[PDB]
Formats: sequence, C-alpha cells, structure tokens
Amino acid sequence: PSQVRQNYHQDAEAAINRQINLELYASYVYLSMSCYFDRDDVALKNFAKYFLHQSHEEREHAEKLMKLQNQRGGRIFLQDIKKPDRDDWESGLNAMECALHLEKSVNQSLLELHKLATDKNDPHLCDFIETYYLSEQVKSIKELGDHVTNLRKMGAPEAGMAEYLFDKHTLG
Amino acid sequence: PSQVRQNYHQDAEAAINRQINLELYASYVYLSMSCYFDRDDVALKNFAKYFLHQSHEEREHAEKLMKLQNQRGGRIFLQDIKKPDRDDWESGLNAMECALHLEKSVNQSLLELHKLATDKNDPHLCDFIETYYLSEQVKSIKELGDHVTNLRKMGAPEAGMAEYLFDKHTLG
Amino acid sequence: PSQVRQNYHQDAEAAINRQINLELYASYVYLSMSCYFDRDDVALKNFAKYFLHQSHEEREHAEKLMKLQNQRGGRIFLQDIKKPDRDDWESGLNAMECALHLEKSVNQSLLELHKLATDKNDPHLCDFIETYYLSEQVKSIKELGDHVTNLRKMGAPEAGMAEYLFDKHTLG
Amino acid sequence: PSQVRQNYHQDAEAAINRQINLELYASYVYLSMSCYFDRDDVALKNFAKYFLHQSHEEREHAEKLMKLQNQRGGRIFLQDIKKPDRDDWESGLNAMECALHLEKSVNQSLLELHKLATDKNDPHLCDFIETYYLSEQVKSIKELGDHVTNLRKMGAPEAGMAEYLFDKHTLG
Ligand SMILES: [Fe+3]
Ligand SMILES: [Zn+2]
Ligand SMILES: [Zn+2]
Ligand SMILES: [Zn+2]
Ligand SMILES: [Zn+2]
Repeated sequence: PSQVRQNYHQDAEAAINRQINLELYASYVYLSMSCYFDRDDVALKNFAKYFLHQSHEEREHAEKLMKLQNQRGGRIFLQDIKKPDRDDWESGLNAMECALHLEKSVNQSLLELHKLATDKNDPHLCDFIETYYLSEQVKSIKELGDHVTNLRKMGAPEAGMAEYLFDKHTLG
Repeated sequence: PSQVRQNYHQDAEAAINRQINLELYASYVYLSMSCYFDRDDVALKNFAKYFLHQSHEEREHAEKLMKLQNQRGGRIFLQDIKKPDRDDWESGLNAMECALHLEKSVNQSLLELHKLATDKNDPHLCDFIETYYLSEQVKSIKELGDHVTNLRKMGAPEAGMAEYLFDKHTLG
Repeated sequence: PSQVRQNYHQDAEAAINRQINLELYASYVYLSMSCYFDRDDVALKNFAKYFLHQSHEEREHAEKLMKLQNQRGGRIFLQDIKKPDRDDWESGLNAMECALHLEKSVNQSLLELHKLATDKNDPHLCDFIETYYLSEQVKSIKELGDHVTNLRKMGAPEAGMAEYLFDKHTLG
Repeated sequence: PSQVRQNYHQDAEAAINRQINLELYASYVYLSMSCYFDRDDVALKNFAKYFLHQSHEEREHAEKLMKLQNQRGGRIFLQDIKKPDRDDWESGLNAMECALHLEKSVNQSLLELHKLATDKNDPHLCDFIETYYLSEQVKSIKELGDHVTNLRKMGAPEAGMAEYLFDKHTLG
C-alpha cells in the first residue's frame, strides 16, 4: 500500500486507467481528423486547426488523470492506443458528427466513473471529475452539436460553399 | 396627495403603470427569443445576443418609467408579466417580424400615452415620452424592418446560408 | 431527443423551468422593493440601490439557468411572472425581513432541485447547483440576517434615525 | 418690430419678463436662507452651501431667460426684486419646506408659461421651457421632498442630532 493512499479503492484505480486510455484514444482520433483536413484534396485549414487543438486538449485531460492517479497513491498502467476507426472522414459535417459521438461516449465513461466513485464513497474523486471533466464535456458536446446544426442548415456537404464559409466564419 | 405631486393626473399615472407592464412584457418576449436562438438545433449566437440586448434595454425602459412615476408623486402598481405568445419562434426572420410587430405595438401605446398627456396639459410627461421613448422606438422599428428586408432578400428561412451569413455580418 | 441530450431526465428539465420562473419572480419582488424606497415619502436611496442590484443579480441567476437548460438539450418553457405580494413594504426592516424570507424559499427550492438531481444520478446538474447557486444563497441569507439584526438593534422602524444611518453607513 | 422677431407674441414677452423676476426672487430667497444657516446660533455649514448653490442656479435660470428674450427679439423689462418673506427660517426642516413651496410655485408659473406658448402656437418657446426648465424643476421638487421626508423621519427640528447628521451625511 502506498504511503499516501487513503480512501482510494482498487476499482477506482482501474477505472481511472481505463479513462486515461480513452482520453489518449480521443486525442489520436482528433489527430487523424486534423490530418484529413490538411490533405490537398480537402484543404480546410480551420477544420484542421480545430481538431488539432481538440487533440492537444484531450492529451491534457489524460495527463491530468495521470497526476490524479499518482496523487491518490494508485499506479498508472498504460495500454495500447488503438488506431481510429477510419482514415477518411469524408467531410467537415461527418467529422463533426463523429466528434460529437466520441465526446458523448467519453462523457458516458466519466458518468460511469462518477457513479463508481459515489458507490465507493470517494468524495475527492467525485469532485475532481465534476470540476475538471463533466462541465468541459457538456460544453464541448454543445459546441459540436451547434457546429453540426449550422453545417446541416447551410447544406453541407452537398452545398459546395457551406464547409468553406463555415471554416472562415465560425472556425476562423 | 404626495407632497411632490403637481399637474399629474390619475389617468396619466394609470397609463404609466400600464406602460411599465408593457415594457416588462417586451423584455420577457425578447428573453424568450434569445433563449430560442441558443438552442442546439438553432445555434445562432449573434441572434441570441441581439435579442438579449433588446431584453435588457426594455428592462431599462421600464425602470426609467418607474423613476418617472416616483419623480411625479405617483405610485407604481405592478401587475403580472404575461408569458410570451410562443416558445418556438421558428426562424430568425420570423423572430425579427414578431419583434417588429411588438415594437410597433409598444410605439402605439406610447403615442396613446402622449395623446393623453397632451389632453391633460402635462408638458413634462409629453417631453419625457418624446425625448426618451418615441425616437428610440422609431430607430428600433427602422432597424428591425431593415433586418427583415435583408433576410427576406437573402432567401431566409428556406435558403440555408441566409440566416448564418446574416448572423455573421450584420449581427456580428 | 436533442442531439446533445445525455443523462438529463425530464423531471430535472421541468424543475429547472420552475426554478427559472422562481428566479424571475424574485427579481420582480426586488424591483418592487427598489421602487418603494425611491418614493418621495420613503426616500432611502441606498435601500433602493441595494434591492435594484439584488433584482439584477436574480435576473442573471435566471439567465444562467436558461443557459444550463439549452446546454443539456432541454427546452425552456416560460410561465407568467406573478406580481409581488405587496406594493407597500412599510419599512427598511420589513423589506429586509421579506427579502430574507424570499431568499430562504429560493434556497429551499434549490435544495429540492439538488435532491432530485441526486436521485436521478445527474452529477453535472448537482455540481452546477452547488457551484453557482447554493453558496451564493447562503451568503445572501447571512447578509440579510445581519442587516435585520442591525436594524432591529438600532430600534428600526420606530427609532427615526435608525433606517437613515443604516442607509448611509452599511448600504452606502 | 425687431429684425429678428418672428412668431413671438407680446403676451409671451411679458410672461417671460414676469418669469425672469420670479427666478431672481427665488435666488434672493435662497440667499437669505443661506445667510440664516451661517449664523453663529444655527451653524449648519452644509445647509448654507446647499441654499447658496440653489441661489446661484436660479440666477443662471434668470440669465438664460434673458438670453431667450434677446434671441427672440423681445425687450427685457426688469422690476424690483422683492425681499423674502422672512429673515428667520427657524430650522433646516422649515427651510426645506419653504423651498419646496417656492419650487412648486415657480413650477406652476412655468406651466402657465408653457400653456400660453401653446395657445400662441410658439413651438420654440414651448420646447425651450420643456428642455431647460420643467425637468429641472421636477428633479428639484423631488429632491426637496426627499430632504423633508428624511428630516421629519429623523425627528427634526426637536431631535437635536437630526439636522446635524443630515447636514453631514446627505448635504455633506
Ligand atoms: Fe453618524
Ligand atoms: Zn477529455
Ligand atoms: Zn421600450
Ligand atoms: Zn437567485
Ligand atoms: Zn429656476
């Protein structure tokens, strides 16, 4: 038992390691999206910048969880970061929809984590998740949903100027 | 009789209280519109900001009338603020048209107020309405009419990019 | 179902709309108080400023709840804002006592909201209420109780100089 | 007929000269009050400063009317400035009450002036009175009424500390 460990159940430790892997996976998905918008046959620089920023933020989310694990006396166990589900994201709209789907999955994992921490009466972990993760995810889900709504309304992907003007105004 | 009261007829007092209720109602209508444009399936941030600003301005219009009432020795009598006529405003264009209709109704109430004050030979009240209310309403009616013209001309609500580009250029 | 909605029960949505109506009502009560202290036969400018500030803060509390509702994929349903229970608040002390009573009622509604959100396992909503509403209400209840204690101790409303000197020192 | 005179009836000219005399009289009343509060057996410096400021403002009101008369091609005819009704004003409260009475009389003369100008279809004169005189008088009446309310509530003149603390806080 670690000298610092107190009120930190092994199941919470395991769940945090699973959450760290999920955050790194999301970063890598966002990186793939960012790479796709940089292709010469896609050529949407603002979409590329948006998703690269999202990748870096998710890397920060993972590192903050690692700090939490070490702070509570648990031991980080890293696992393979699986490749994203596709290399061709097909459009700005499609990419935003997939990012929405991803963000809601991460949100769902965090809610399961919070329920475990509440079941284990770990108040510190609950408040950590509440303060640094759940509100951020709610904001990001709302942002992505707004992006999808606007793109769909503009006629994306079929209306040729829709992704181009969205890239300039909203993401520029 | 209030120690300050002079040349201030009870009918004018009643009309001012009615005007205060109308100004608060308009604020609450604008608030509902603002809430509608913030929905994830509408997602027009500049329309939301515009109508929230309008709500705050109408709240200021009401409070200025309350100050007038107290200044003249009349007594403020507040009434229920009725809910707006709808929660779904259906489009930017529709919202602007309804706001135009509302602004002209408020204008019509103020003109009736000015006619009453002229009939009662209350010069101070007439000049107050003229200086702080009628010109503002004329400017706001003209602004909203211009907004409606531009949106209709752009093809709103059916042309998908019309509300989006109006939100960025005119209201941004 | 809204594209952003996740772990947000319809009962919580309804309770938030009820909370929005309660916050707007409180703003309107504070506005009426503010109007009363501005009367020429009351003439307590600092009491008027205090309650007007309180009205604006409660309007901000309502708008923050509206933002929450839209963020979680729920739909705002506005209701009539009922008029305050009286137009004559009779004294500074009486007004402070009524404001204390109001603040504790709002607090009681928020605690019921938090209990519902805990029953529904909605951690985000619980933390939102905890972070932005409950502590503010505790501070405001304590402030108002202190104001009442000081006014009662000074001999208000019967001691003529008590409300006057409280208006200058504490609220000035 | 003056080369500049246009739409300026002789009755309006006479009424303006009467108004100029009334404004100078009010200045001289305020001066007498100011002198009274400077007496060694009264010794209320802030009451003295208040009424001296009021005297200077009324002198400015008279001079603005003189400018109006010359601007419209009328001829100023000055009359004796009658002495104030008393040299002993007996208290701060009594002085404020008399000032309220004076301000309302001046207000009543201005409303009669506005009615004459409206009967004579002199829009410029009406707007001049409305813009520079009626609103100022409404503000001053409300201020004096508030002062009287506060002094009466504090127990003035019988409560010894009431005029002293009002002089420091409100008029200081
Ligand atoms: Fe003191
Ligand atoms: Zn994350
Ligand atoms: Zn208005
Ligand atoms: Zn509140
Ligand atoms: Zn004057």
